[PDB]
Amino acid sequence: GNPLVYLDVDANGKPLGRVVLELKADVVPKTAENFRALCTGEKGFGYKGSTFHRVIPSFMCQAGDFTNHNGTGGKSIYGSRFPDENFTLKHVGPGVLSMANAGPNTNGSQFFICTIKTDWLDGKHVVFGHVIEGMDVVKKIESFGSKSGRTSKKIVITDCGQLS
Ligand SMILES: Nc1cccc2cccnc12
Ligand SMILES: Nc1cccc2cccnc12
Repeated sequence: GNPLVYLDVDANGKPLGRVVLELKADVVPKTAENFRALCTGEKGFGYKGSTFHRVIPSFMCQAGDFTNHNGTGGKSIYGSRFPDENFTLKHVGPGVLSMANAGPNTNGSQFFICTIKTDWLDGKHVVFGHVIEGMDVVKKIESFGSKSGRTSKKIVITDCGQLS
């Protein structure tokens, strides 16, 4: 079936717990595969040791810039960027996993987990999964955000990988 992957997250050197994500490879196989391999680190790079750099309460938690660590960077397993696979999955509510981008067809490695229904991103951001377990951790991360997106704690993906 669809891969299950995990992110173990620290805030200020203290463990918050684990976020488990289902990657909808059945709908967006290319997008799912990229995120899966970046969790395992099997291509020589990935999410391990990178941060949630932009968090906005009542909106979303963003991460995945493992090259520049500031929201300008990241890269995919295919190359620096890859196309929007489709917009079939919708931003239906809290727990939705979606690709951050800098406009059409600029997917790399940055992603976000929604804390509300972000329906206005439908057709603009590629949704590729959702939170199976660990919304409690996501709400903690959300609480360390701000209006500007600047985080009030240093939030780090200490470990990540594939469960199935
Ligand atoms: N099937 C699901 C279970 C729990 C949360 C979800 C969030 C978005 C899409 N699907 C979801
Ligand atoms: N892939 C990306 C996602 C979100 C923001 C970005 C900003 C600059 C370059 N790439 C970006």
